[PDB]
Amino acid sequence: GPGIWLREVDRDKLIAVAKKLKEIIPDRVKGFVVGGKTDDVVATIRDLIALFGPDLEIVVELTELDKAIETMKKAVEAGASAILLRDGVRGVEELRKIAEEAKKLGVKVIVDVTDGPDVLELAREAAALADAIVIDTGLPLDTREAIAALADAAGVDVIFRVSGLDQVDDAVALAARTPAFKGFLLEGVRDVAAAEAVRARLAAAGLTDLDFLLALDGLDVDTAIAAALALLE
Repeated sequence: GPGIWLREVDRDKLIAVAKKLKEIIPDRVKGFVVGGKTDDVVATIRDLIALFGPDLEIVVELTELDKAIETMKKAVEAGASAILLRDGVRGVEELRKIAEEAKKLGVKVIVDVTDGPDVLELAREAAALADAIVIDTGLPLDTREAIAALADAAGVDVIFRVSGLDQVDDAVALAARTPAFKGFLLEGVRDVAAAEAVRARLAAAGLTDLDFLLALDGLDVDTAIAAALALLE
């Protein structure tokens, strides 16, 4: 079956969810995407590594390009294994240095590709630097096809960020055209009913077994667990 990644920026909420997942479905938990203050993220990373095994992957979100390397070094020292660079479309020339320092640490590089004047240049740079690219499905279709074709040719894993059910249909169709496609980042799930609709669409597309990420932004602890279990059944 598929494995679950969880994205949550609140430490108290993430740990409460993580403790429950460890008790119920520890072997299905693949990793966590964490963010926030360096002091909070580093404490979360240690807590998550204490809960789960040394095999737990932890992605630290970097939202400030000029502070990314310092936050990355401290997070990796806590046990993080990957970075997710957001806001790269503003200053594309800054990603090489960040990606170079990530590589020197043996850290995976994930680049979030969102809209902007330099979105194609960001996509090109991400293709030359990143292990994986997260493509916002809300992007215009021709732009998304461009980014996916660029990443595929570079051998970069492609992750589709989806929020609407129509975004799911878009990403599913494009996923079948993208060999580099690796999985979905599920945003907007607010109850088990929405989690069921996604699970059914993924089943109809034959994409169930791929690991996915569930963003917990729109969920409380009990609904996050119920939505996670609903997607994983």
